[PDB]
Amino acid sequence: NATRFASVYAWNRKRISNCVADYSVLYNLAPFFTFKCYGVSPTKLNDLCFTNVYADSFVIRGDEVRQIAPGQTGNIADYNYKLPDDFTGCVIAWNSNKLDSKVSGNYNYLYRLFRKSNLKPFERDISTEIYQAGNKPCNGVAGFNCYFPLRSYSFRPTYGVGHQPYRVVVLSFELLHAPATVCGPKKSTNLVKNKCVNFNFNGLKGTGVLTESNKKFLPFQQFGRDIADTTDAVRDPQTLEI
Amino acid sequence: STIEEQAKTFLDKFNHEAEDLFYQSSLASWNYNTNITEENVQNMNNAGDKWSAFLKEQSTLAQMYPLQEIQNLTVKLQLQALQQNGSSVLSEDKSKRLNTILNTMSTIYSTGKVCNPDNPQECLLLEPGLNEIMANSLDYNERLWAWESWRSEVGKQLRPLYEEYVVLKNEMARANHYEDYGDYWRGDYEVNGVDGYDYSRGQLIEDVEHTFEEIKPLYEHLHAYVRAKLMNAYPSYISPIGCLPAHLLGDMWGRFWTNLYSLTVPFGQKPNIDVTDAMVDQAWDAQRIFKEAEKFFVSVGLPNMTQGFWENSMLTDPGNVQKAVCHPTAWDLGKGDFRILMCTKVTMDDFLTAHHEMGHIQYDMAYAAQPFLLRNGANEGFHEAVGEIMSLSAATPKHLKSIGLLSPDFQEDNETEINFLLKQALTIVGTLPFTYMLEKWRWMVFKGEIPKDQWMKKWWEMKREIVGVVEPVPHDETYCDPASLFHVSNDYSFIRYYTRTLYQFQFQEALCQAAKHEGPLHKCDISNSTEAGQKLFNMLRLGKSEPWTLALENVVGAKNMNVRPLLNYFEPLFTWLKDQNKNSFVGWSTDWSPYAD
Repeated sequence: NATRFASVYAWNRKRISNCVADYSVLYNLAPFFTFKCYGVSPTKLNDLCFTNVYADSFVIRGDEVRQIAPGQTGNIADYNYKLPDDFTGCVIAWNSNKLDSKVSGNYNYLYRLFRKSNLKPFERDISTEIYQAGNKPCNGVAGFNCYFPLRSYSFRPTYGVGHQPYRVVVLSFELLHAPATVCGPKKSTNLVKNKCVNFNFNGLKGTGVLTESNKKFLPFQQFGRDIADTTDAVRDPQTLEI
Repeated sequence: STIEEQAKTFLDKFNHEAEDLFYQSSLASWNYNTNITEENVQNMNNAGDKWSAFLKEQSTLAQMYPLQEIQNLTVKLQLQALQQNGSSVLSEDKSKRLNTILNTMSTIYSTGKVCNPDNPQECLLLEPGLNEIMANSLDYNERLWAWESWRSEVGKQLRPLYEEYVVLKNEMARANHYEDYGDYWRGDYEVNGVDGYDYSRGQLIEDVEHTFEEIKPLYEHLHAYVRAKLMNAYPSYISPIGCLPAHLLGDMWGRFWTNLYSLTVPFGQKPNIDVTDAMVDQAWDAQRIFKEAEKFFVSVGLPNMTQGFWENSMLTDPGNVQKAVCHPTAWDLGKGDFRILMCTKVTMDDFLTAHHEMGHIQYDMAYAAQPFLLRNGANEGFHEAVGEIMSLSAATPKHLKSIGLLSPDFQEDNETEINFLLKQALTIVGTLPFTYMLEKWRWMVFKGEIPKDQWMKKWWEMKREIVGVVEPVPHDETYCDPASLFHVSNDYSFIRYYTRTLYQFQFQEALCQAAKHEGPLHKCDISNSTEAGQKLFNMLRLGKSEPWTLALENVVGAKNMNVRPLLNYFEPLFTWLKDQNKNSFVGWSTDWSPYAD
């Protein structure tokens, strides 16, 4: 929900690490235009989580959302950015006709359509290289069969479905050998007392009766044990009470 | 560094402001057609001159080393639409004079003022005025004024203005390694790089001649049917042996024969098929007429449209304070978007153009992720040939029953479809030899084999042996009959209307062979068939990445331009015009003249 963004070859690295993800206001409300992705479903992201999450901010056409796919070739998918075969993220697009556009042409952020070679996945290429396709060199200028790359946007909110400003935020997920740090939301239930019920806590699982405790405790603890090494205490994960 | 690895990187800093400098002249021309103010015309000029200089700034810096090192087929087919230098190969006094002669040629065509020389005290406006007085005036002296005087006050100074315009037009194309400007319209038809499917520019001269030989039995029976029905209207003006006069064809020149339908009715006891009387009872508005017409696009198998089409484009004229020009043009404004500006009324001709102008949207929708040089037609006439397949399928009485339009018990005999097919004969077949004799006139005055005195004498000698009309007065070498139209004065291509009627018929003859329709092809409707879109989806997405020779292989399978879909579409029209022409004269002759008294 930013007010600015970046180019598709000048991708910033929003390093989401050591966070708590809240998808009850973003995924469940869904104020975006389309909500469709592959690999991992968005309903599995609340019950499964990953090591490092990386994000970006780039606005493209509505015709280039078919190019954002794992294993895709074509116009954008080999020359501006590339999605790998192990892509476990999701791609969300939203029409930004009232925010990201500009009257009298949008002449500020640039994008490409071709390249010298096939780039690597998540490659930040900001080069202004001089091309030579034939047998005579170009000395820095374009020519017959000599071309040059670097041109900006054409956004305006008065037209149809093809090249409206669509803000695409690719939330790339990555599971490594390191333990997880950013995990999504999970629902809670009510708490009943003075009854033989089961326990499903943040770090406890068992069956017992919840009564009022009269002992002292440390707030950085999860549970406590008695003199016979049995679990006789539980801290609430929401409130500071045992 | 390797020669084989380097394919194509032109589309970075060319193909992103080829739209964007045209974008700033796109809405500025669109606001010129909706909000005609004093400052909404100035933004067309300074932004359109930046895009006009963009095609000449990169052309001067593309003059280094030649073409023959390329290997890929995708490189060469987009290279032909950029290496045309245009006007930038002439001098400073010759190239900029072409820009000034094109602005004075479109001004007097739109703002012309010509009226009666007998009583010039009341002098009227041309374009809403003279377009509608041709239909209702049943007089010989009244129709003589609207054809002769219009080329006598507007077209009198174009004859010393078109002679040096042709001479400068030869210099800009002979330096572009072509033989003439005559193959500049045939430069889009040039196919090279594929073995077995090579279509040169010299092959197109015999191909229009090959498809014109078999239309001469079909056109001369329509030439003898309008003439035989004008005996009770004009008893002593039109000869039964000779040709028809050219000042009574219904329009300003005689391209369309649409106003000659009400006078040549075959049977007056049965009513015509009409949506206009049944529209005002159910109270339709502007939201209905595009939504059920877009239901025709879903049922073949093309996907839906989002909210950007309904809140941006309007269908109602924005008040009576501000003037809005509403000519039917589907706005192809760059890399796959369409805003529709149409002054819609309760009119059957407005209803068929709702399917026509949305048929140019569905061609550019499929290659919306393709480059802009491939975002075009397969030729110039390929864009409007795939647009009117939705209008001829919506004029079918089997389609009107499934929606809820006309009466559910309507009689359909053999004498019902003949009045519909002769309405299509003056829309499709009636403009077909008229497209031939003007494009052959364009291909005979550009090469320069003829002198200046045979410039206009060759024009009226072709019309008495190709289309079968004769002028009532003779013209000298100071007037111009073909140069008073919309396409020739604003420098547009006229080859695109001969291939409009040919590529449309090739697609509709095979579309319900997939949908399994038994009967004639004027009862063919392409709706309620999900497998009918899959034959089109490999054709709607090929644009100019594949040429027009390989584009016809997946529907009809003919690599050449043939006339055989045009014959069995009109199979009651070939049989029922034969028995009524037993005693009249078949064809025309070159001896009758109205001024040879």
